[PDB]
Amino acid sequence: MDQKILSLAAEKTADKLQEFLQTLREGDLTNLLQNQAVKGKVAGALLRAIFKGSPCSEEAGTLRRRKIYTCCIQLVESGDLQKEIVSEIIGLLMLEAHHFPGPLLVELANEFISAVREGSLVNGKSLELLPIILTALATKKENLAYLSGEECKKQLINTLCSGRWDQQYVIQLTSMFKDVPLTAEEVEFVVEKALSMFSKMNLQEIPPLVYQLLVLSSKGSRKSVLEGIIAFFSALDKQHNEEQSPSGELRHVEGTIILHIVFAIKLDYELGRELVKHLKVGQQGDSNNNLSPFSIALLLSVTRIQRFQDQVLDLLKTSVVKSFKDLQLLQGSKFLQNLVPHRSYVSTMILEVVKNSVHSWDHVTQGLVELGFILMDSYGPKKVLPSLSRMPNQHACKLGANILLETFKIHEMIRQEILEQVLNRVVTRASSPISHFLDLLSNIVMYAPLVLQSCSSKVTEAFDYLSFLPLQTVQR
Amino acid sequence: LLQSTFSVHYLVLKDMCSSILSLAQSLLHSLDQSIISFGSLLYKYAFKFFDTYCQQEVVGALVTHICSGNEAEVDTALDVLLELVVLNPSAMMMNAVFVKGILDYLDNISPQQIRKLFYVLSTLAFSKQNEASSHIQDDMHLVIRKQLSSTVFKYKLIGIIGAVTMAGIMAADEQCTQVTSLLQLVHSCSEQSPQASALYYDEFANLIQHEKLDPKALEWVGHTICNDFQDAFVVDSCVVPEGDFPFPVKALYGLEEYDTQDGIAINLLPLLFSQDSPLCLAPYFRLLRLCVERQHNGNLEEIDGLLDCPIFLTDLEPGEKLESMSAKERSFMCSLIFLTLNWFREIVNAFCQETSPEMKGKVLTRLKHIVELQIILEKYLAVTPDYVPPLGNFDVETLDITLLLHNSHAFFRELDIEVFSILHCGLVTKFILLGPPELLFLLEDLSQKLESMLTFSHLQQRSAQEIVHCVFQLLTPMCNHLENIHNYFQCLAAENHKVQEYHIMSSCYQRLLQIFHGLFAWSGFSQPENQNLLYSALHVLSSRLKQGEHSQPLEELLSQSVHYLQNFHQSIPSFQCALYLIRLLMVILEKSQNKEKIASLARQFLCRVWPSGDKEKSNISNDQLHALLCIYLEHTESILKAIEEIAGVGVPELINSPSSTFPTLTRHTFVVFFRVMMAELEK
Repeated sequence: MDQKILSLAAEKTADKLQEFLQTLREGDLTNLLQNQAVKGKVAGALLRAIFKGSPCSEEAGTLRRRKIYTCCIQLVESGDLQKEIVSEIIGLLMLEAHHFPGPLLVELANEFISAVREGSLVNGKSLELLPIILTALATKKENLAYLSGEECKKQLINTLCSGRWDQQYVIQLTSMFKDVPLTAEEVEFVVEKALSMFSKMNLQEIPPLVYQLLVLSSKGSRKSVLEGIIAFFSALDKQHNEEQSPSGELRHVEGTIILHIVFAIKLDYELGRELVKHLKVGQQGDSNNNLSPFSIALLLSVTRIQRFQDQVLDLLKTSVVKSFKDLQLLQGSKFLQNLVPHRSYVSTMILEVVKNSVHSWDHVTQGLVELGFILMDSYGPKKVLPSLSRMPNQHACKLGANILLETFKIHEMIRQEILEQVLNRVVTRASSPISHFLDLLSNIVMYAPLVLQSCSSKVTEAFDYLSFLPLQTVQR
Repeated sequence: LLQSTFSVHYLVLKDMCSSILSLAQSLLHSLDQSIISFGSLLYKYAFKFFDTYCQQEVVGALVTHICSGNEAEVDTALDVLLELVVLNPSAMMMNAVFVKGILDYLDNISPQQIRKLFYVLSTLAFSKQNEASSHIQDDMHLVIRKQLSSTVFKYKLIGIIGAVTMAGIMAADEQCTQVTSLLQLVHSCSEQSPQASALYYDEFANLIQHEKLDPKALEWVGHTICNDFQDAFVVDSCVVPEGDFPFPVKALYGLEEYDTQDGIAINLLPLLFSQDSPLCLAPYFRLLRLCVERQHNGNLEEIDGLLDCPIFLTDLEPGEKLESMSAKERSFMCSLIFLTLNWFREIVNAFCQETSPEMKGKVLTRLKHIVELQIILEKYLAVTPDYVPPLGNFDVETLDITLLLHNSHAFFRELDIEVFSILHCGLVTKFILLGPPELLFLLEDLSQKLESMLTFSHLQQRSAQEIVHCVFQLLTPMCNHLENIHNYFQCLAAENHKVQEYHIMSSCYQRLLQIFHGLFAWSGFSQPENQNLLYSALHVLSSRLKQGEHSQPLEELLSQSVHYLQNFHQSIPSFQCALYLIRLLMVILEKSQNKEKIASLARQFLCRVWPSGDKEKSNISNDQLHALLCIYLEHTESILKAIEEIAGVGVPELINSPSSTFPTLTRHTFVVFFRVMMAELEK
């Protein structure tokens, strides 16, 4: 039945193939079903023959093309073919999907929406046709009536994103929109829906979704996406804390969301700045409730970006001072205690970061250490060589210390770098008061000295400087 | 330094990777290619000698560099990528994952960069052991699919190039199924677009010649390509084609050794007019030629009808009668001569390697046809200096965009280098008793070739060293004969003293000397490895006076070479050739006492008559004189005494000639002489 179509297709166009095309009027379905049963390349050959034989200047071919479109779209998913013929089918349809008027492509997109909403699209490879159709509608300056093709595209995509997405096919739906030429509002609706979806998904299917969101965010919508991911994970952490009043899953999620946002910010030096501005506490004097165990985990992984290191750390430092100024003022003062609801303080958040940190969070901890030593370096004592200089400095330094001890309990690979950094500030200075450092060191060591017979050399080289040290230093 | 650093002190440095890269990122972001190359070496050895973690950080950083990127940085980074994969693919394979995620970002990248990028990714992909992760293969198929499926040529080209390039890589028969499906889809997509079909054919042709692999998939396609060519353009030879042309359309510029009442003719003007397919004819024939040469091993018994074939053309004649009617027809004529020239250049590309003497004669007849149509075309472009047909070459120029000097190089089909095997044929001097114009064409081409390359797709994929290596064979010991015949011509042209034969041979001499200058002023002779090829060249040029002096000392070869070369200064008919001869002698004598020869020779050129034809004195234009006098006055033994000589001859310009006792010294050229004089006085 095929070889005659090949032979009529071999020589010439729109003379014989059209006239044979008006012989076999019905069942393109059985043809392609037996064809995929035998061999897909024969089906590709037939498809080329029909599409060249049924041009879209004439209108009879268009309905055969429409029916074969519905046929192949359903069979590529429901009919389990071989991968390669599937690919050839879709490549072909994608290619010939240009030559059309508006309303035929409009009804194809309506078929896709109405399928993907309710029709369990068993795989979903057919949705790859969807963007090209809308692409054609963007470029089809043949006027429709229902309007421009782009306005039909607006309506259709709005109806798609407002309509229900299946839980398993938001990745594919989103990955399709990487390519469609979206304006601000379109991509805003896209991300609004995609963010909406998170809650109704397995946790292990959140990391890649976010990934695709951010490579999409690079079009328009960064502030929205990040505020969103912050919001969702903050709520997860709060839920977990109130239920505790799972860690392995929640943690590996937050800890790979952050990796993925970091990667994007390397690839995009502006994502970071909008992140920080959105999250900057020091707007006037005010502590914002954007900041969170996750909000902070993210920053301390970000701090290993060269461009932001300084700026992130300086933000954190100033935020922590502000924290303590606030807390001092509150505690001295009942008038404020009556009014304000007790918000967690940044100190506490960071420490809590450290507990969650325990598992698998090398990228956060390596920022932590730097942070803490910045705290100690900055707010070690100086004024002997009061309220304002003591408590939010003492507590800053001893925050440093608390951090680095807590980490030194559990993160056994940033030992010898706490240790070496401690010693580095021990030995040479002897001019700036260094009381806090030995106190720290004492706690550190007492807690597990057995972990310094794994980092021992670092001690014996400070013994060579023991001759040169002031006396209180050495005994202690 | 860095080499020995990382080769000896690795055991130290391994500890301190982080620092290296916090450096290397800072190095590339700046300019100054030597900086950026240093950063490259950092990344390379960093990945070479350290551990895994470092390797990962390397690749990640490179990804960052590409993606965020600007052009220099990008390119370097891609080169580095290539280095990393060719150095250690096995290690690179497990970090291929981050490499793949680049493809999410293509908005920024240029098609050249894209070519390298897909090369890398595919070359990594079809390692045999990581078909487990054929993932990347599928995603690349996906992105190919999406780009090809676009109206926008900017995307079309990307998809095309990616697909073809991928296909070349996998062909070191499921592979055959993939490549066939791929290329058939590409062919179908490109069928719509003339500037896209051309790119497909051209890029596919060059890519196929370069890879030289998967011949089966090539035996598959050639059976399609021969048929589509011989049905698409080849028509029965009817001297009048169908179509209402305001032009007497014949089967013009036939060789006429074939039967005039024949089958195979090629329809051109009705195709380009019905378009306003024929734009693809040159590259498509190129593709057919390459495929049949790969199949039949250089056997062109099927095609040689095409070297003989007449072309269905209008009368492309010097249309001084068709003057002052500028319209869509003048673009038609300029484009038609453009297309027929591209066609003939592709024919001479095709049949130059073939050694049958009848075919060589046919090629020479095509060469004279070419030069005739070239002079007609540059005249037609002199008629209207704005009718440019924008049809560039595709490696760089087409992505760059999307009069006679533009077309000669960039617009026309670029010839091979084996085409200069044609200049073997001896000169037959029509005045005194391979013609003069068929050699003028090749030399004018070869000049633009070596100037472009040493100081253009097909040439530029070959290194400079191999290019100069093969030009050393196909110029010097074969163009010496033509040089000597030219010496004998111009000796009689000097002895007697019609215009056009002397003017053409003068321009041939000028071009020959410019070729020698470009050849020997190659900056790859500063490197110590390349001096043997120069040593062979000067052995040849010394052997042009006397033979027997084999394995000579260097300064002896210089002395013999310059002793041969100087004595052409009496045969030089114009000034450009003199300037190029003196600078040639400079750059050959720069290897060595020598000051005196150049000084002596420049004075001879300044003392010479130089017959004052108007165009002849226009070739003694002010900047040329300025350059020559700066050469003379700088290279002389004593600058001040030379200035006293010039200020002893520059003052009698007023008294006698209202043209002096030291000619090429008038009041017009006095300005430049004065300026260079005071400039060299300052120096």
